[PDB]
Amino acid sequence: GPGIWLREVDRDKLIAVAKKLKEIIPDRVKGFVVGGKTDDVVATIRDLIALFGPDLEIVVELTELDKAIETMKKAVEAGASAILLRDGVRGVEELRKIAEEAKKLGVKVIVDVTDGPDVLELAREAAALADAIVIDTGLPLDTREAIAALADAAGVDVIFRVSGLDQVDDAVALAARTPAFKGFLLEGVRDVAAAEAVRARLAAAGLTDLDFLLALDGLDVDTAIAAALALLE
Repeated sequence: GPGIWLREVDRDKLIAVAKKLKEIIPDRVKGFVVGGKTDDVVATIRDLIALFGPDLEIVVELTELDKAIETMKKAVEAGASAILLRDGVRGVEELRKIAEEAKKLGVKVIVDVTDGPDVLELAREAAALADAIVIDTGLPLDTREAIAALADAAGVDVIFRVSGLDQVDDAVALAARTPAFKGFLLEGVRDVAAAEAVRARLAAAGLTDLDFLLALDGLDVDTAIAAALALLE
């Protein structure tokens, strides 16, 4: 079956969810995407590594390009294994240095590709630097096809960020055209009913077994667990 990644920026909420997942479905938990203050993220990373095994992957979100390397070094020292660079479309020339320092640490590089004047240049740079690219499905279709074709040719894993059910249909169709496609980042799930609709669409597309990420932004602890279990059944 598929494995679950969880994205949550609140430490108290993430740990409460993580403790429950460890008790119920520890072997299905693949990793966590964490963010926030360096002091909070580093404490979360240690807590998550204490809960789960040394095999737990932890992605630290970097939202400030000029502070990314310092936050990355401290997070990796806590046990993080990957970075997710957001806001790269503003200053594309800054990603090489960040990606170079990530590589020197043996850290995976994930680049979030969102809209902007330099979105194609960001996509090109991400293709030359990143292990994986997260493509916002809300992007215009021709732009998304461009980014996916660029990443595929570079051998970069492609992750589709989806929020609407129509975004799911878009990403599913494009996923079948993208060999580099690796999985979905599920945003907007607010109850088990929405989690069921996604699970059914993924089943109809034959994409169930791929690991996915569930963003917990729109969920409380009990609904996050119920939505996670609903997607994983």
